[PDB]
Order: sequence, then C-alpha cells, then structure tokens
Amino acid sequence: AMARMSPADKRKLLDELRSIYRTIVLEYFNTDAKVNERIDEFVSKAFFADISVSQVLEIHVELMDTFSKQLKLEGRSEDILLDYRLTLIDVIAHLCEMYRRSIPREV
Amino acid sequence: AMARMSPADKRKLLDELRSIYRTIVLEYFNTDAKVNERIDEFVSKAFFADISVSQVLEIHVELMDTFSKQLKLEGRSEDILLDYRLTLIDVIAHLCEMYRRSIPREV
Amino acid sequence: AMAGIISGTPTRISVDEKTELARIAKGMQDLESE
Amino acid sequence: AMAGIISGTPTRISVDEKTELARIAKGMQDLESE
Repeated sequence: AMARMSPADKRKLLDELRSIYRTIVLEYFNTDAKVNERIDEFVSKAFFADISVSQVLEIHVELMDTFSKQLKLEGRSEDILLDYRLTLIDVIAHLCEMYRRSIPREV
Repeated sequence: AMARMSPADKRKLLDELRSIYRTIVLEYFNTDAKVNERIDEFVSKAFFADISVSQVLEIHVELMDTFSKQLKLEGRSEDILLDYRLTLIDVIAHLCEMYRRSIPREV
Repeated sequence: AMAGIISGTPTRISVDEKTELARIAKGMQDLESE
Repeated sequence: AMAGIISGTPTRISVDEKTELARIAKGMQDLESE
C-alpha cells in the first residue's frame, strides 16, 4: 500500500495530465502563454508519476481524434492537426530528455 | 580523448543511425522483416552512443522531407507520410522506454 | 547522387484523417494494475 | 457532456506537406562539439 498511494491519485494525475497535456496543445500556439509551464508541468508529473510514454502516446491519439472529428463536423482545415504531432513529439522529446538527465552516469 | 573516441566514430554512428533509422521506416511495412531488429539496433546504439532525441527528431524531419518531395515529383499519395510519424513516434517511444529502464530506482 | 535513394513504398497504405498513430500504446501502459 | 470541450483553434496555422515537425531539434543536439 504505497504511502496512501491509491489507484485514484494516479487516475487524478492522469485526469490532470490529460487536461494538462490538452492545455499544452491549446497554448502551443499561444501568443504569450508559456507553454513551457504546461510542458514542464506535464513533464515533471509524468516523470514523478512514473508515467509511461504509452499513455502520452495513447492519450494523444484520443484527443487527436477529438480534433479531427470536430474538423469534419465543423468542416475546418484539419491540417492544424500537425500541431498535435509537434506537441506530441515535442512533449515526449521534452520529458524523454529529462529521463536521460535523471540518469547519473560515471565519467 | 575518449578511448580513441574521435568525432568520426560518432559521425559513423550517425551515418549508421541515419541508414538504420531509414531502414526501420522501409521495413515498417515489412511482411516478414523484424523491424524490431532495426528499432532494437537503432535504440541500442542511440542509447549507447549517447544520442539525443534531437537528432532522432531532426534526422526524422530531413528524411520525411525526402519522401514528401518524391511524392510531389512522382505525384504519389503523400498520406503514406503517416508511417514516418508512426515510425518516428514509435522509435522515440521505444528508446525512450529503454532509458526509463536504465534508471535504477529504490523500492 | 549519394546512393541512399529513399523509397519507403509511397502510396501503399490507406490512411484516414487521424490516420493511425500512437495507437500502438507500445505495450508500456501496463505500469500498475493488480 | 463532460465539460472539456477541446478546441485548439482549428484552421489557424498554414501548414504544408511535411508541415513543420521535429525541426525544433529541441536544443538537445548540442551533445558533443568543442
């Protein structure tokens, strides 16, 4: 029994990582929004919350389907979908970089 | 002077990682090719060669531009470009996962 | 020329909008459940 | 409904084929040179 670490808290994290990730996308094109704070928040929690890229990869797809769907119903240039790819790849690359740094190596 | 580790060997790795990455893409749709061997080769070397996702991210773009370019000159469905994204995201996610495992944590 | 003439097999797979993606989860999302 | 009505700002950026990508290198590819 993790120090009171129930499966809910993790889900809560997921719930937040979900929105946080989402927020990162919305602010990806922000004019003054420091998306870094979003990416930093997601990155920090993702690492700390021992979150695997899986959810980042899977969660991304679901949300992406959300945008593509609207584009169809709203008949809007779906090209904007490239942002998610830039956000998905950039996000993963950002936290993935943190992992490499969290690895103490001799030398 | 790294144990005879000159900037060439690294470039050689890059030269191989470049082709290896490329090979991973070509075999991504292989019918019997164990792309895993390609991804495993790239992953292993990328990690060992202390390669950062940067090149993986940057190298990916360049090659991607190679396919998009041909599609135009050859007038071929550029949709196939999704493979690179699946290969790029999958590749990064694969080695990124290895990094997490290469991190000895208490517990 | 260089040699490495990148092919890939363009115009082979039928992809849609969100066309496949990370859907492969990667078999990583196993981290937890009992 | 749920609440979180994902918007994003569709139809805002003009993207081409390979439309921008990892081009952001990420400032990581500094690993080496002297």
